[PDB]
Amino acid sequence: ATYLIGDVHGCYDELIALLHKVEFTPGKDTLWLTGALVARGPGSLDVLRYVKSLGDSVRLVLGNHDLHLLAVFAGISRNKPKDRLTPLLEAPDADELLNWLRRQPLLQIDEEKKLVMAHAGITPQWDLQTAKECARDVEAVLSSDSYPFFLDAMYGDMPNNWSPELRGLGRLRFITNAFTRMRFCFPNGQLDMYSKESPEEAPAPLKPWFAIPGPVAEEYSIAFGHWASLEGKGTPEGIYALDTGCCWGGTLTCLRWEDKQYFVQPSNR
Ligand SMILES: [Mn+2]
Repeated sequence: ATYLIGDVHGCYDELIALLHKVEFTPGKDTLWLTGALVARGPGSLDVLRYVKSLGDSVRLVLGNHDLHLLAVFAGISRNKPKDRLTPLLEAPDADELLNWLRRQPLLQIDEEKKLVMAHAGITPQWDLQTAKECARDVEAVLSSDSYPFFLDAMYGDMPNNWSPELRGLGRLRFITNAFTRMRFCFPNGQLDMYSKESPEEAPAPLKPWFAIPGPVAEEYSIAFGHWASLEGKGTPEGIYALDTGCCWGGTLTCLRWEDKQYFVQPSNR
């Protein structure tokens, strides 16, 4: 069986309870995770240890909070108390865990399921080939010895319009924003980096990225997390918003792909 779970945010207890609910069995089952494994919840260390231990039985994409953790680990950004990352950062195996984390993909594709996963979704300005190339480019910088330099470069809100002519810092910043921070688009597909509200409570003319027809969403199902205020509702057919706010007191959601059956674990906070 194939299980997809939204943002875990250090909610180790809930993640394990949900996986026991569906009797998740590595070697028979595969787990997809939308990213943002760490921060805010209490058990980022346990979560990272477990997800890494799953090996090929898990397909992860990196989210914004995962990249922020890597920035903190590398001395690029300051640790925020509210993220509750200190046990993980102080762990004797922190090097092993984070060197594994930074090597994980930004994008997962299963052609037989016609299923695409990324943390924030797929911008309507990307076709599939472009999404693949951009994921590969950023993954190449994250997997390199020089990854702290990219992490430092990644911060910024412009450019917010994709073009194949984008080069350098702006290209990497846009790619990172599209994969890990995207929510709302302008009608022409341009990213808005500021509004984080639910679609109905958003100011015009902003629309959800998935409300603009894109070449990928026309051919593939897309699963994503990130957008907690969405509450996993309000999406079109073929779009799966899995982040239901576990660390914020909501729920952890798990979708079984074969029958599109949902399983929910209440938050413990
Ligand atoms: Mn999140």
